[PDB]
Amino acid sequence: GEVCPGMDIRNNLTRLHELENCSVIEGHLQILLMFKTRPEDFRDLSFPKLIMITDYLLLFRVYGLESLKDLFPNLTVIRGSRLFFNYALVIFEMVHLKELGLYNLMNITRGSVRIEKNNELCYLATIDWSRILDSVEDNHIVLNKDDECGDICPNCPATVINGQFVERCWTHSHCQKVCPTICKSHGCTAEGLCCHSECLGNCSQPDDPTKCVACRNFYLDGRCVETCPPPYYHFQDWRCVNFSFCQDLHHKHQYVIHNNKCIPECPSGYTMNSSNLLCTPCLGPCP
Amino acid sequence: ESSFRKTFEDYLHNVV
Ligand SMILES: *[C@@H]1O[C@H](CO[C@@H]2O[C@@H](C)[C@@H](O)[C@@H](O)[C@@H]2O)[C@@H](O)[C@H](O)[C@H]1NC(C)=O
Ligand SMILES: *[C@@H]1O[C@H](CO)[C@@H](O)[C@H](O)[C@H]1NC(C)=O
Ligand SMILES: *[C@@H]1O[C@H](CO)[C@@H](O)[C@H](O)[C@H]1NC(C)=O
Ligand SMILES: *[C@@H]1O[C@H](CO)[C@@H](O)[C@H](O)[C@H]1NC(C)=O
Repeated sequence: GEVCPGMDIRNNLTRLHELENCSVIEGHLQILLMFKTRPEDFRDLSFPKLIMITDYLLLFRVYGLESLKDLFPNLTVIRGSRLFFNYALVIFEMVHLKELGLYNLMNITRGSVRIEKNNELCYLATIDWSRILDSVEDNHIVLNKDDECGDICPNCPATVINGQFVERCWTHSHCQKVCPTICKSHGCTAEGLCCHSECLGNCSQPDDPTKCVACRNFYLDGRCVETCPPPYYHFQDWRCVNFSFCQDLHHKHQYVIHNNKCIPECPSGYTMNSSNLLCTPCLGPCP
Repeated sequence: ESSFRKTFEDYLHNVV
């Protein structure tokens, strides 16, 4: 599917369908202050093509939304390139949310989770966040129904972490996926076979970098690669783009080339050589 | 923090 840009959806769900063909959201996704919505508005609303968000996902005051299992069933990675304070996932004052249900979420590459003040929210104690975030120390998961819920799981890969039992499930009908330790963050197939080391979270076939659901490093021409090879540039810290792409952006921020990256603007101490979008340093003061 | 809380409070001083 498409790569869509960061979005900020308020008041109406009309603009939410702009996401219908996205595989990747290159930016953040904020859905907020939806006071007109009811559960019926979300019974037939799904974005099954969405696999990854490069920055953060934020949900605040969205009426009638009871679970995210139908909205984002296949969301596998939130990269956290840019964060909301220090958070890659924010669920705040979500009036009717009964469960997260992000049963395909395998990795949050950078940043923490803040799930606060969700009066109906359950299925939180059942999630092993250590499988998703390296550091759960900065998680702030407080003031939810689950602070007594009666969370009931399908069968799940239950575990004891410290002295705490954690059943590892997202909903009454969805377990949390777990891979052998040898797979690290790469993911595995249903049979436990490791995805390629260039994959992140999941793959359709083992040990094949063209069969990844998402990439650990960079994406190029249906393949996960360690770094962008020439003549390509690193873009948004997840994909390889060509000069012409960076140039088209500039002529539509006015994007520049710097250290094999296509970026919004020249850093301090540099000026942009006009004929080739290239940041050049300033000998003496910058013009 | 209270800073996160305060960000939201302050946003609700927008027009809809
Ligand atoms: C430069 O890039 C343009 C944009 O498309 C990108 O490249 C193709 C091959 C796909 O990988 C697509 O997902 C990318 O967004 C192309 O229109 C153009 O043909 C490319 N030219 C060269 C020489 O690579
Ligand atoms: C999504 O894809 C469908 C089918 O290809 C197309 O009709 C529709 O206009 C597209 N919408 C967006 C917002 O990309
Ligand atoms: C998330 O992925 C990153 C990069 O692939 C990795 O460093 C980190 O260990 C992953 N987190 C978990 C808990 O798998
Ligand atoms: C992983 O990917 C495969 C193939 O794309 C799919 O069958 C599966 O539902 C995905 N998620 C999990 C939890 O394995």
